[PDB]
Amino acid sequence: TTLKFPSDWDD
Amino acid sequence: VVGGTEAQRNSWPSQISLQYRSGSSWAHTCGGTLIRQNWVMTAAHCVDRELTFRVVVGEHNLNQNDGTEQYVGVQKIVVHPYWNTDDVAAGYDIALLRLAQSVTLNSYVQLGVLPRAGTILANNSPCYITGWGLTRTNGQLAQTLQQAYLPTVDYAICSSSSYWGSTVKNSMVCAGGDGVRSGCQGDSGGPLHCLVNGQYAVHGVTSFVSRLGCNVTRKPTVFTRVSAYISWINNVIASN
Repeated sequence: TTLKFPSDWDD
Repeated sequence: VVGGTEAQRNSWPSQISLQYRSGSSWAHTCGGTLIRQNWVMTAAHCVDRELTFRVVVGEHNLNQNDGTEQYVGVQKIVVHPYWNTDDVAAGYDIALLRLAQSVTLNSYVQLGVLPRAGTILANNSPCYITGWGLTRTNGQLAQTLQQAYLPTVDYAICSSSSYWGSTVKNSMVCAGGDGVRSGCQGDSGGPLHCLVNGQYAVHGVTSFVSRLGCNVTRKPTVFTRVSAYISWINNVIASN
């Protein structure tokens, strides 16, 4: 799981 | 960062907040490392899409005027040509952002020092992850920059079945995995600062954690190994 916020697949 | 403590304002001056336009404002989405007055190093998965980005240097509190920030647009993004959005575990999770203007350096804004190419740290090497990412798995972003001691886990251990197995590559650095401290959503792209010969240098670009959670015992946070891309980084900067 990558650590982009809110998610990798959901900014 | 899960299990972090608030960093002092001038401890990690190369840390930046990569934000994207959201509604009528800007929203923090990833971390990054300032490496040239006009280049920021971050994760490819953070800039893989079609979002509008701005970089904030000298940032401490995301929700308050610190009186030290400089805001600057991202004019060009260079993602590693081998980056595969469908397989972050394949590696190459790194991108360089050319800023619209050079920022001014001061105690809050400095270039992150990069390790020498090919450097691989001994197991249990001392490092710190920094970022505004979630403070708990499935939680919320930190308001102030956090830091957490995350010692490295060398490839031999990291790649064993009880840890990351086949998922980790030698082009990455694993750190932490103590069940308590870890990177979490919003820390991607940020630095893993490791103490080598008395100087902290940025050895990792925050990439991923376990599907099971941010702080999972024996699932250390995984970072792109900066030292594997020194030639790539220098070639990009030299040509843009």
